[PDB]
Amino acid sequence: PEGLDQLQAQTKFTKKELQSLYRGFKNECPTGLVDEDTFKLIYSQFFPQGDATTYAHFLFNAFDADGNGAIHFEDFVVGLSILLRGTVHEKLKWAFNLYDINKDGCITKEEMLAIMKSIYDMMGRHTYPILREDAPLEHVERFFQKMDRNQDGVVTIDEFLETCQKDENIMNSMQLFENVI
Ligand SMILES: [Ca+2]
Ligand SMILES: [Ca+2]
Repeated sequence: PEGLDQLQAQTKFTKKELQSLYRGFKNECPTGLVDEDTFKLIYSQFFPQGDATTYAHFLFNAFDADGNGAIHFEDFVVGLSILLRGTVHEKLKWAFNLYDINKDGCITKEEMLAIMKSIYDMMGRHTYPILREDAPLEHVERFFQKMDRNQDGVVTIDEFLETCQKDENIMNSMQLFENVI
């Protein structure tokens, strides 16, 4: 059908790259539509060992567009644009949205604690001797003390930006750590 050329018109890509991203979605999910459950199967294939189950759910929230639980290849191609054609700013927004799934739109050292636990349970790598054992607290503590501050108590995209912007190497490290995920 003309569902192809049409999608291309919306997205900002060439009929070539468009037909490419489409095939990938058809090769990784020759079913038609995608669902939360599937999203898990995807991250599972690229990361079988470990958990990734909790973080997988959070990932879904990142995608989608004010819709229900059923997604498609479109919203997926668009995201690709955010990652492909997107500077650190757009990324900061995408990463910030991930660190949040509950109501409201603010962050807190609490929600951050649960996030660290998820990544901690996912860390299935630990070969070779290692001294440091575990301490997901000191980290979330320095991050909140460095960013969180205003009376609002909770960190918002603003407070977040104010930090990641006037940052020196803090949020920069976060990106390096997120690069793996
Ligand atoms: Ca929140
Ligand atoms: Ca705050």
